[PDB]
Amino acid sequence: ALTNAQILAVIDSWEETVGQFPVITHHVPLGGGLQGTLHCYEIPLAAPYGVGFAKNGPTRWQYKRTINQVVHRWGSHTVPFLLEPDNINGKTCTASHLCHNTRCHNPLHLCWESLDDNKGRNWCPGPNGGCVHAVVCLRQGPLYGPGATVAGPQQRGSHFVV
Amino acid sequence: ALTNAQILAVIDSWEETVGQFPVITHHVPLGGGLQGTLHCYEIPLAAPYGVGFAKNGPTRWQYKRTINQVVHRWGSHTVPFLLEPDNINGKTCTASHLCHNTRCHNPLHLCWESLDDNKGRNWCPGPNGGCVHAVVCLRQGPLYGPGATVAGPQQRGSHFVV
DNA sequence: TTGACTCTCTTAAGAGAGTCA
DNA sequence: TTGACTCTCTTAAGAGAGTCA
Ligand SMILES: [Mg+2]
Ligand SMILES: [Mg+2]
Ligand SMILES: [Zn+2]
Ligand SMILES: [Zn+2]
Ligand SMILES: [Zn+2]
Ligand SMILES: [Zn+2]
Repeated sequence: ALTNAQILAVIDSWEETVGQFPVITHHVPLGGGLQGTLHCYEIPLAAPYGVGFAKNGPTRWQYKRTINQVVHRWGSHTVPFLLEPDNINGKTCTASHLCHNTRCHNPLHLCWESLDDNKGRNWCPGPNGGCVHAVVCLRQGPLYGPGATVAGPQQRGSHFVV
Repeated sequence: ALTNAQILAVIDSWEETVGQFPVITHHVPLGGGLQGTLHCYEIPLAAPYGVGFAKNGPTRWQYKRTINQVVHRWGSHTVPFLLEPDNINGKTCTASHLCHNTRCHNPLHLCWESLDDNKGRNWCPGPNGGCVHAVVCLRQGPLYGPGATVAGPQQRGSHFVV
């Protein structure tokens, strides 16, 4: 809600609840042929999810609190960043999963960045494979690799140059 | 259904027409601090675009030919790939700009791959910066770099470990 | 047969808000 | 007040199809 104290209280209540979510160990590629371990705090698959939480989509949740007798509601991963600018360079800031695990609500696995930066981590080589993200990746992106291109650039005639 | 010969004739007429689009020389990052040059064949900003071409969206076009009294229409960048499989690993194939220049219709700047592979090229370090795409990038992706993350992973209490 | 417009849809990373009990 | 559902929207890489003369 409006006050800084109220916002800090929301963040603190969210942290306490998410901190009681099951902790699931995930072994992940780091790049460079190395492996690491992440501890994700995973929201349950079905209700009940935890105090203040409700599912608005297959992998979307919201956090809700009643403050000045009115309901305030946020996307469930946005709560750690309520005191941060909500835009950057005119682009909306989004909660971005460094662990590439939507159910995870561990704030140590989240950052706050443009949707383009967010998406791009899917292809990052990872913290031991050449990640250049200033806020470093925790793992190699799940889509990193050679791809599966069906056909490359080609022409039948002689009209084009690269 | 169109025969192989008919499809080849469509590809040939498309190439003939695109080969008359204005050819624009662009200097581009290749990765590794090297610069290179790409020659894009750019569809005009407004009508007329060229024989067979029409705009269906701000940066979307279609190619249309009438064969034996039947109107056939294709996405304007899909025509080079009409003799290729239209799916791979259960995913639809998409025309993918290696030059990242949507108006360009140079078939030497296009490949045919899943939408995920297509998107991921936006963040690739480039052919001289570590590209691992099996069908190699022509340039560093426009969104490659450290990013502009507003806030990194953080907690107020001690409920979490990474 | 052709040009120049019109409309909505797909995907996978993300969102806001309303209806009930 | 809190929980458990419902709906549609945003973005930027991509699509299909209709109307009229
Ligand atoms: Mg993400
Ligand atoms: Mg592309
Ligand atoms: Zn996690
Ligand atoms: Zn990274
Ligand atoms: Zn081009
Ligand atoms: Zn590449």
